[PDB]
Amino acid sequence: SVAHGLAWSYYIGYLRLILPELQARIRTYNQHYNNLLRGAVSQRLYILLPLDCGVPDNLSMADPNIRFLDKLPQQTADRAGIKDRVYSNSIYELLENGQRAGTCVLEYATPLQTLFAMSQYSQAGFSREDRLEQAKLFCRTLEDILADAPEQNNCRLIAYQESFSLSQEVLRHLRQE
Amino acid sequence: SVAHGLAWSYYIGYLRLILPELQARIRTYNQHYNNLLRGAVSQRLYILLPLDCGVPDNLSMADPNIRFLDKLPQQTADRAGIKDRVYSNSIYELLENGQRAGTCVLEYATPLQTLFAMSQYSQAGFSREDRLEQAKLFCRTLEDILADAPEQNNCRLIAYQESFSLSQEVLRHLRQE
Ligand SMILES: Nc1nc(=O)c2ncn([C@@H]3O[C@@H]4COP(=O)(O)O[C@H]5[C@@H](O)[C@H](n6cnc7c(N)ncnc76)O[C@@H]5COP(=O)(O)O[C@@H]3[C@@H]4O)c2[nH]1
Repeated sequence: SVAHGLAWSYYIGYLRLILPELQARIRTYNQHYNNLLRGAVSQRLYILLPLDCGVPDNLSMADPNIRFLDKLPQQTADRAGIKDRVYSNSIYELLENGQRAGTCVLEYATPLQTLFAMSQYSQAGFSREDRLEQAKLFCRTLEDILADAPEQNNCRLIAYQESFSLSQEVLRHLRQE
Repeated sequence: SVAHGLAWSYYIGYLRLILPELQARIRTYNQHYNNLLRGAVSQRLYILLPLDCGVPDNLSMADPNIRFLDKLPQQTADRAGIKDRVYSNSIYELLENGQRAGTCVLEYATPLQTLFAMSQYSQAGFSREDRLEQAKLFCRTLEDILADAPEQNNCRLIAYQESFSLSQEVLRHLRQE
């Protein structure tokens, strides 16, 4: 299925490559680049999974209580003929009552953008019903993979359907640690 | 199908983003960073499509007459919550009789790595026969998409099955311009 390929590619070409190196990048940030006076960046990669596949490129567009703070040091690797391909991730603060309530590495699962665009291009032969069905199946397959992935406590999938506060959704997952 | 999703994601999340900006990056390279005395980098993105999905990360491993030269200036974009996600491409020289016969931006289609890894992981339920069939279907769907893609003369798909000279394969496509 469409979702089966996208979930395996998200693992093979991304999570399995960056998750083993993420803990070290966060520590390096927390000790060398973070503000001396502010809270540490939390430890896991938080992955947003809107089942409606609405993926703005700016998180502050989805919720103004999610605001960009800084970048981790980037990770590079030679990949499929590209020397020093760059993997970069962004740190966000999460506001509650106008005060910072959390700091974490946060991003949307980019394959949901593919599902959305496929539902929009007639040549893809892919309906909005297909989109919802495959979005769900993508999340479930990714869950399946990560349950047995040796690359373990390194990320958190935040699946949701849409008075909805995305920042409150992330905070609920954050505060479970 | 698996290949249908991977081909649409390769277009939507990569080719359609970098191909409109590639001509300008090559010109900037040719005028500012290229050796003053050497040939210009050719104009299109050459994409290698081994149907056996064997995708080494170092092209010099597939053919010693393909050797890394330099990187284009990188392209950055805000993407799905990642500030300044980096798109980078690498320039290769192509040797014939130990002399340089061409200079071009060259890389493997990374989704073929996903197909290969899926054939190797039992949890993917994906056979080596599936791999060949979907590799072919991935290439054909990508061909279909690009035939009508407004983002036109900007890349060249090099599909091949494996006394085979990869550098000679690329040169044949290069010299058709
Ligand atoms: N958040 C995030 N940051 C990343 O760096 C990243 N890289 C991949 N992904 C997703 O992982 C999966 C596997 O990536 P793969 O490289 O095999 O396919 C990629 C790859 O073949 C190509 N591509 C995209 N960006 C680049 C890039 N910088 N360099 C080379 N190829 C790229 O186009 C495909 C789809 O890209 P994305 O649509 O962004 O989603 C991918 C995909 O779902 C990423 N997701």
